[PDB]
Amino acid sequence: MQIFVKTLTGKTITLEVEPSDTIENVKAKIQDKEGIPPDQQRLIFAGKQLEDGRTLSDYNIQKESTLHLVLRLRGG
Amino acid sequence: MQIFVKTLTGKTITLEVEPSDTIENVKAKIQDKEGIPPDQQRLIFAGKQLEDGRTLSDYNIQKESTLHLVLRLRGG
Ligand SMILES: [Mg+2]
Repeated sequence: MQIFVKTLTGKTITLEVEPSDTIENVKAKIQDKEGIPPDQQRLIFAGKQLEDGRTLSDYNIQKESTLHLVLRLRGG
Repeated sequence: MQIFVKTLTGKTITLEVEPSDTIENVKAKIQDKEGIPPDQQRLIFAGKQLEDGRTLSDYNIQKESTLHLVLRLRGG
């Protein structure tokens, strides 16, 4: 299924995922498409900062959902 | 000046800081007192995930302010 990722500059990424993908898998796919290290990615959805070991289905991320991606150089 | 840090278990940390301290300095002080690596710390205040290179004064963190600390193993 297709999901989207929006960035702070207004850009949209499209990803091919499954509900059983983990957030780790999703960040890895963003690295595959756009070269961003997973450790620099914060994915945010429905008011929650997403955890790498949980799945898309855990967060009710569905076909056509849009995640918010914020990049970071250090933790915070 | 004195600020406080609240955790998800309900515990309170007390820190001695200055408005010109960076968030990096604050996380380093939490490591000094409690041994938590800065890379595992997320400090959250007034609806903002705080950035390591900004100062307490940038976020209007004041005497008696309480930050929210959420620990993470991987970026998320
Ligand atoms: Mg130290």
